[PDB]
Amino acid sequence: MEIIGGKEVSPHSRPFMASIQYGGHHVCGGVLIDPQWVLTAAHCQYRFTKGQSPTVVLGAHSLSKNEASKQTLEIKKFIPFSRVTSDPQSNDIMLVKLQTAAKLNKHVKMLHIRSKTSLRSGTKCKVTGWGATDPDSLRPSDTLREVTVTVLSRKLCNSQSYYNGDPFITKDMVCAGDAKGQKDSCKGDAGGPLICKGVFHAIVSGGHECGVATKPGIYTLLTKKYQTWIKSNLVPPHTN
Repeated sequence: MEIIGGKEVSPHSRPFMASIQYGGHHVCGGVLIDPQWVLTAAHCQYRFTKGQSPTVVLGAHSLSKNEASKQTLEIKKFIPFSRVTSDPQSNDIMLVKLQTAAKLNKHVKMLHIRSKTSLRSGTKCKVTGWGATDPDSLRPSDTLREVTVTVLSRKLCNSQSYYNGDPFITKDMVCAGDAKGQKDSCKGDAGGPLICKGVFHAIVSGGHECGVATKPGIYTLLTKKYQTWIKSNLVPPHTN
């Protein structure tokens, strides 16, 4: 009856997944949405380093083991929703610009951004990424896993019982967790996607404690606000 957690997915069943890495170490999730662009949380950009070669890993299942599918590209420029510095609070959404477009095979595909589709609370969604299962684990998950979640209601998520206004869940964010209203995925899950009913809806917002009742996960919703932003960077490109 009790006991419940995530499960490791079928190797390379999420061809769009990407690992953001500093010095070869995974720090966040991301979603390839165009040959030379990754979408991830902005929290995921370590600012206290001019070094630590930032790299993106695609077509991977195991963060450790070698793989005929893996592709390591280099970040050309981080495009965060904030300008230079600004307020490193809300708007936890970022665009990673790669040095070269990535080879597209069956283990490495793109995921499309949501459009007209909306997201009602109560929906069963799935989070994908490399987040550890031990609240104390100092290392992320080796294999790529997946957890099921339920979109909580803002009214209930903004209650005194939950975040109670701090952070306040605006119209662009969304909550999700188990019946205990808590977050499953732990270390290294930030940046991953929130796919519901087969539609890429949001981005896992980083910087939140895992395993605490009434403290669900926050997600950045791909609202018109960010579609616009996305479209401008990716369109127009640099062809001409």
